[PDB]
Amino acid sequence: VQLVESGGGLVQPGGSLRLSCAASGFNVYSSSIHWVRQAPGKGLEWVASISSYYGYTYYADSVKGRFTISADTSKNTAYLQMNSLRAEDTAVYYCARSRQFWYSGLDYWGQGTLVTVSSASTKGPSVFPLAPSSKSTSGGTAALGCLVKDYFPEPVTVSWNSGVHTFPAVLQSSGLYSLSSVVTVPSSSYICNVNHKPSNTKVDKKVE
Amino acid sequence: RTPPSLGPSCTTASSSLRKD
Amino acid sequence: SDIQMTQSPSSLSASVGDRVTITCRASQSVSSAVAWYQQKPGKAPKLLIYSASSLYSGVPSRFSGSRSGTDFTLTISSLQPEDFATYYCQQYKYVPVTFGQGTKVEIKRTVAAPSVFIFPPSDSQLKSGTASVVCLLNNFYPREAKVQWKVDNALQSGNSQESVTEQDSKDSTYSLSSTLTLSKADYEKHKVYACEVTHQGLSSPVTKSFNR
Amino acid sequence: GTRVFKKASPNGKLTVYLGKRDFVDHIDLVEPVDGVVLVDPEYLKERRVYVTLTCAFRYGREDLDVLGLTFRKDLFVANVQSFPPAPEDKKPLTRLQERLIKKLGEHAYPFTFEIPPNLPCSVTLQPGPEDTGKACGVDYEVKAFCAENLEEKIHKRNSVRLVIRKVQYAPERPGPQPTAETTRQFLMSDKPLHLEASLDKEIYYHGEPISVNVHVTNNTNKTVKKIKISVRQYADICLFNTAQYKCPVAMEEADDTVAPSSTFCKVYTLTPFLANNREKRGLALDGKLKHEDTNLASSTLLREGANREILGIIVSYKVKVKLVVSRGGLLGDLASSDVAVELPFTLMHPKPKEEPPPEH
Repeated sequence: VQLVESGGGLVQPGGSLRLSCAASGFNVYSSSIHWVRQAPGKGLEWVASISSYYGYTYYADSVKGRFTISADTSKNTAYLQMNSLRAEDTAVYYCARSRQFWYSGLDYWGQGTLVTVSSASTKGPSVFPLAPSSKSTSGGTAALGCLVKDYFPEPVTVSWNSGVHTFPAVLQSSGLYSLSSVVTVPSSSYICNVNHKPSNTKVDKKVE
Repeated sequence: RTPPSLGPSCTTASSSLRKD
Repeated sequence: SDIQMTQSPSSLSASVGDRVTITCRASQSVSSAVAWYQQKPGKAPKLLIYSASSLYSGVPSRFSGSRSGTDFTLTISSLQPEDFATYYCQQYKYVPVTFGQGTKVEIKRTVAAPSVFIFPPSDSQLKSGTASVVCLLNNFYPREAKVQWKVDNALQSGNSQESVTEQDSKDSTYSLSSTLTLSKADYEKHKVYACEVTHQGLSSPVTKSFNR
Repeated sequence: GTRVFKKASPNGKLTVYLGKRDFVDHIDLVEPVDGVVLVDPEYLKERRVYVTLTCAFRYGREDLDVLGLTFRKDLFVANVQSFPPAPEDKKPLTRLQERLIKKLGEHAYPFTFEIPPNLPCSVTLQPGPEDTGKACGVDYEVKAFCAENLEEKIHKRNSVRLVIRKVQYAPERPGPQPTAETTRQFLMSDKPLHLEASLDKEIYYHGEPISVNVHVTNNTNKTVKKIKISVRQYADICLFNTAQYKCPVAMEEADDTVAPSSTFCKVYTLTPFLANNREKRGLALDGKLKHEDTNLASSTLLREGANREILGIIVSYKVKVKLVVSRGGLLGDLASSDVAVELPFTLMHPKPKEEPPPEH
């Protein structure tokens, strides 16, 4: 009644990541297990297919010689070995159930895991306000906010401790994730915190 | 003692039919 | 060569209640064996329709699709909230299974006005040595718009960088932003800095600004 | 459901269209095989076109040194004398048969095939990588001929033949739960050895864990050295004379010891599948169409009558729980003391919602 993906992260463009999809709630011999590399809005792209009952593996052509699909069926799990990972394979990888008898579209996908591959280490953001003025207040309401710029891994959870529109990040000239976030409160009267998971830093700025 | 077989002979197809 | 699974509409807005139609054509004869999936962003696909006729168990009965031959249609009759998601056309008769470009649907609201403001670059940014000056269009409809930038009545050269939210949950309204990233070396070699908006709701462009 | 199957002869004179390729056999009635054949009498060279569904045993010889020289022995074959209407045989077409003429006109003639109940189901025997031609076992074929009389020959391009399956699916009502038990008494004492066996359910689907609950109550002065446990495909083939094999497909010789005057409960789980039983040439797979990868042949469902010594390939399954009992004492290794119980279950595919069967 379940499906997960553990692992996945930031890796140099030469090496290896390998992913553990620790399924639960059914038989590994009546399903076929697939990997889908949709990535960040580029599209939807299939990676892998293992059929344990028959013991066959099918591979999307772009990951032939450096991607490995396995499954150790005792633990009901399944694996993706990624050696020689480029920056295009950078993705959010996906695990996908099937009916072995017979294949009738991909039953159950999983929470997913952010793979990330670019030539730049982890960084934490520096958090600087967007402090309102006469130029950010309209009809009673005013706009406080918090730019969050120049951090590498998969993005962050904002913590202001409605009208709180937070933006999917952008990759800057240096390839560091930068993203903005505002609020609209009334012109009388508030502080923002951003908590990067891969940084062990929780910067709580205050908008003035 | 009966006819044998030396084949694999065509590709089978499917057309469309009247919805009813 | 691989199959493509191109859907006829790329994105579209239309009205909560009516009938929606996505054609998808395969680069060759995948008899039947087409599949459709919706995905609200931040989650992963629920499955909707297998074999191109049969709809998944657990699906809105307002769903089904068909094949005109090589052309494969998907259709919803009287939609609802939380159906505001992109819809994915999949072929699985051959290896590799192909997917669909995507098809974005949005709840179609009436043209809200994009509430445009502007923000100087923060104090701590100027101590860094580079400036990110944030514009913020907010709570509007529809998607398309254009923020043109200026440094003393001359337009930007790509230093600007857009970033939007999706359909607001209970609002069906958008929100936009555009960071103009410029060196503090160049932040101060000028005075004028302008955010030039042009929307449906704004016939003549409104342009806010700041000199700090 | 708006599509039909069609393959035509080499020279395109004779085209055949069929509803389905899978014609399912509930023990009582087999779904009629209904279809049409179109003729292009611009090329109606011959003066008669028949049709025949054939039930046949496809075997390659043990001694046949020819790669792919397979022969077929006919178990059941019938004819509809369809092109053109022979006197008197006036019949009502089907829902299917209708929409096909409406689509194609009376250029196309019908046939209907009411399969009989006491027939094999399409079953195919696993090949070795040695064998190369058409898969061996029970296959079916609608063929489409053109020949002036029935006692006339058929030209290798003046013809099309399609392969159908007659198949079965798991019954809705779950059988009663399988338990068999037994008890052996040896010379050395009257205190007995007892073995009880239970499956969790009577019907299992391809790829599903079978869970066997063991209960060895040993009251002997003999020890249970190990406990083989096995899932075995019984085959009952009938071509010229009745054959039989019981090859194992799933196994676990876990080495649990029940020492004397000890109880024991263990629940060994175990899954059949075709990955590890590919070496076992001649094992029965389900019905192959051209050469795809089938499943472990599903259980054959006989009538409550169990009419005859039935043709073809009657499959069943049975879990075995053998205890390996230490010998020795008065007769030494001379007399075998093992103890086993066999449990039979059903392994087929469930009923499909509506939809029937690279990357599948």
